[PDB]
Amino acid sequence: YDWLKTVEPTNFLKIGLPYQAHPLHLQATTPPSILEKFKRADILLNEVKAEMDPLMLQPETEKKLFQILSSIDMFKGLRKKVEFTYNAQIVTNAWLKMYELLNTMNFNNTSQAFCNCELPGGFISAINHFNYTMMHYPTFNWVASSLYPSSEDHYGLYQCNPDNWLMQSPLLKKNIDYNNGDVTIASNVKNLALRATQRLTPIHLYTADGGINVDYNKQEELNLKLHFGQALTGLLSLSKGGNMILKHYTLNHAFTLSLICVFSHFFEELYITKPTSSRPTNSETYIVGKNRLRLFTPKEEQVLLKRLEFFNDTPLVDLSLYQNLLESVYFAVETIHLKQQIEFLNFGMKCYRHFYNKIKLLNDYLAPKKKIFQDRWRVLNKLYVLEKKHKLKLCA
Amino acid sequence: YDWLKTVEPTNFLKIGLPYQAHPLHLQHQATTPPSILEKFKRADILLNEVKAEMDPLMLQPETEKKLFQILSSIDMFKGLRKKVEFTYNAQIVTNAWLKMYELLNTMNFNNTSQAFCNCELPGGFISAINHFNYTMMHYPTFNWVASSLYPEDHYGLYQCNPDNWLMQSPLLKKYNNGDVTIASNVKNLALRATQRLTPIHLYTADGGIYNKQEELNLKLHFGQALTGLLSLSKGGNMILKHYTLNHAFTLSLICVFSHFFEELYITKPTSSRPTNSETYIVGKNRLRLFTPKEEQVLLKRLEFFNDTPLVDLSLYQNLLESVYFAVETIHLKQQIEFLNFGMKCYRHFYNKIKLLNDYLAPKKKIFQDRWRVLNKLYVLEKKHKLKLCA
Ligand SMILES: Nc1ncnc2c1ncn2[C@@H]1O[C@H](CSCC[C@H](N)C(=O)O)[C@@H](O)[C@H]1O
Repeated sequence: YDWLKTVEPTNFLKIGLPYQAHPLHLQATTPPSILEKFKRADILLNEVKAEMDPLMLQPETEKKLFQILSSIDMFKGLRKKVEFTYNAQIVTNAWLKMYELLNTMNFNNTSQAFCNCELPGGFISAINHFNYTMMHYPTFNWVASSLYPSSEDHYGLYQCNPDNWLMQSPLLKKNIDYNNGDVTIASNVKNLALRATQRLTPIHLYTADGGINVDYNKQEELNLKLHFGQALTGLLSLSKGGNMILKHYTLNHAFTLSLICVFSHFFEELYITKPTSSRPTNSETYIVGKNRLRLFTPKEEQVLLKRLEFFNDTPLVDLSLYQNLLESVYFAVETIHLKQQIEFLNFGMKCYRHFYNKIKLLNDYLAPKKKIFQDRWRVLNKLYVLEKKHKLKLCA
Repeated sequence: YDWLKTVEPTNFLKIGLPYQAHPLHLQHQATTPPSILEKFKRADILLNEVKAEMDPLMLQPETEKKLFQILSSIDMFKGLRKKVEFTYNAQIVTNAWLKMYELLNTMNFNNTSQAFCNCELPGGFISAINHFNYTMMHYPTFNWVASSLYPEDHYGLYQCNPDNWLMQSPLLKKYNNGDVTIASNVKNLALRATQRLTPIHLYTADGGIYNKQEELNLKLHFGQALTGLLSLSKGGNMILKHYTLNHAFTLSLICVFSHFFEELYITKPTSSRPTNSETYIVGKNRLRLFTPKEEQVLLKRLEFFNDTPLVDLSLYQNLLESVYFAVETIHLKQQIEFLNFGMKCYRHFYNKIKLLNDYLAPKKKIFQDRWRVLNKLYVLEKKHKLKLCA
């Protein structure tokens, strides 16, 4: 009915965080009152997220819920087009997300990528595709890692490029320095960053796209350690003047807020971002630091690695020293999560309610709206055919 | 905090349903549901979405406690029970008392004097009716029979009136334990009611065992319904407690009701908590009794119970529309707004409970003074008190 066509196209949400003049002290203390706003956001957003619980109780309705949520992905058809028409590889939704990030973030240099938690490899491939067709980089050097458990590389990007991947297979289990890619493990983060700086100087682009897979309303808290080792891997490897793209989620926990406060001292610009192709129904955010200003001191490295090693929830910094910054993160929360995500979660519920058994009919009603959003994406993020000689080597 | 200072009393919600002239045909065969059942499915999905919004607070008992404090803070009638109890010598002033009393004061029953109150313990419904009959109706004597799944009898109303109660203690397993999900007990209860009390002008049923609350209760509410319908005399009235009214069985049962009463309502008394889905189906002026077959078909329906509609729902479009409007008014609009309101109170006051109570106390008194003005109360004389053993 009406609601289905009035859908507004979404914007690349990009919220700058103000630069923090004072030096960094990793020390928590009496939290600033703004933390209360964030907890209200988290309660509210979990409330709206909790609305899909009844649907989760039976695998029948769960399946139909995710069909509906896939039906309101406004960009899925764009992936097939971009592959077929422009020779893009590994055109997952992450490819779209990375390519959109690279166009609108205007990075100074993306010619040397370390992509962490990358397993399929959309980010690498988008970076590759961007660097050749848009940045006209003579060559592209990259390294990647992903969690290789001793228990996936859907496109063969890992196995067809063993030199470019920094974790080790389960055949190297029992090695004293076995690095399975798990960035929740402090020694793996040291080793990964050491290994990257070795195959790659300088590293201009760090990306980290990891997420625990589980319950939906503890998602940020369940990922704090992963996302903290993601960040640490990047801050140990990224060169000065380098750039960082980290996948996050809701940003309401003090720890997350404190880690952003940490990020605030290392980059000249720092954005919380939500590409349009980042599914507005989820809480996923990408934290983007442009122009790394300086590297860790040996003390900062020690402390943060010790935190990752013996992890806990507590703020990394005194959060009341960053009132300005939390106000802008809160704006980002309000824009990305309390406004956009809640509306698109509500819209998704309304789609489930009215179409849970009429999936075909829902995709028929949205198809023109989908094309409008993919058209506008194609206008904003110019695409160019990638030359065979600059494809990635794929084994699948 | 304007959204606290413009809070206004709720209104008695009352949605008339159309009586069906067409002859009742109890269904033998499953049938293709009418498309309006989909809109009831959507109301159920939505109402469960908003209910689900409290799940995250449910997981950790620390925030669970705060949530129930918050829902207590927003219960606008919280102190009314005790005010009613002292001021007017009212008995068993549970919330069921207020609800039945409000029901009696709004629905303008032709007669409330020969009561069968089923699934009734501790006895607020009987008490409200006793209170209303003696202070408001002035019947010479009020005769009533009651039943309830054998105890809990928190006021000794059952212990002290063995003549009036139609279920039996476990020492009589020989037997009717007052479980209205058992067809034989339902028929038996009705017989017992019609023998101990002739005639029966008022039947009430207050039984209830969250996504499936309605569905978990279908059998119970069917038995409730059958017990009344098998014993409610002609011209008599019925008050049935329900919940969400979205399952096709429920709707089909309302359909059955529509053949037997001159008027038929879905109601949400203000003293029924606006945050829960509780409804009261009210039939006024029973026009006819079951035929023998209708009794056999319906009781057999309860004996080997399933979901399937009692009637062809597609022959009740009009009624079904009026029910939807009831669901729209009570559940999708009122109840969802009040749950939302509770969640908004939780977020802003989960740590400021005393403050929220301060904000709402003046409103709580205006709401309660309003209920007292709308449902006038008079002191109940001692010689008309029910006899209580506790
Ligand atoms: N603790 C951990 N350390 C490192 N990688 C992890 C991890 N837990 C999960 N991962 C990996 O992180 C990845 C996140 S999904 C990566 C998506 C990628 N941008 C794309 O091409 O689509 C998964 O492959 C998962 O196996």
